Amino acid sequence: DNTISENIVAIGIAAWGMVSNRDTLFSAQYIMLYILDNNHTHLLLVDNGCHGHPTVEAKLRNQLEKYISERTSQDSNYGGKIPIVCFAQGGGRETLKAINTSVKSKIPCVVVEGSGQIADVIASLVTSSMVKEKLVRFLPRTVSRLPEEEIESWIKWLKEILESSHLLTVI
Amino acid sequence: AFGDIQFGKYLRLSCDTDSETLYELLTQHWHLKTPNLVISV
Amino acid sequence: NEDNETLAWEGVMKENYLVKINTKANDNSEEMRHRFRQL
Amino acid sequence: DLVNFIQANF
Repeated sequence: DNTISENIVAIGIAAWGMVSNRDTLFSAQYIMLYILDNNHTHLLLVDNGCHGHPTVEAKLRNQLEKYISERTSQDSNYGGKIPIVCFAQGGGRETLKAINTSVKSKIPCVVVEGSGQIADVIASLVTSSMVKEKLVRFLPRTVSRLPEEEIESWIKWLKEILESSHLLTVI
Repeated sequence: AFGDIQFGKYLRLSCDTDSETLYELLTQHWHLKTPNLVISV
Repeated sequence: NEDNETLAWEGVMKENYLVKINTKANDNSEEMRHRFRQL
Repeated sequence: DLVNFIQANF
């Protein structure tokens, strides 16, 4: 919609295995085990695993973001570095892993919204028993499905994220 | 093998590929640098 | 093609107008009863 | 060219 109305730059990073259809190629064009958007200008595919449900592109994404943090920008109004912002409106294992990886670095000051998800629980939180109780009230199906060890790991991740409130902001 | 699917261009990136090299190639070949960026999860 | 592009642009303007009219009603009220209820 | 750069990246 915006481009129909300087061009916007969108990069979508995913895993090759997750792609349902594989095309090999001069230029090759196709018309539309996970579907992929055809609207983003740029797309990247990882080469870690084939036909694997788990996604390994998160590590490459985090490495790219960290490198972007350590960059020079003189014409910009910043102090040489390029500002970075992370959005985590959704909730889940992948979202929390990305949050932890980003917050491990200082630059990725995370900003989150109020939509119903684990991010909402994180916003509400900003000890262990209270966090666990809040997580239980967040999603009954998600907490029930998660094993006890998985729930403990989730609570540990939430505590780690809350351990650094300086870099976290919530609308 | 990379391909310019039309229905933009997409190129597969190896997990072991260096971030610096791919970023430099992308900036030099495709478009200008970004004064700001946001990553959404 | 071109006609479809013009229609898509018109739909974008329609979405903008719908957003504007929707926010007009919300902004009309000068009292923030939500804040009072939260308090 | 672009093709050579893509091949090198691969």
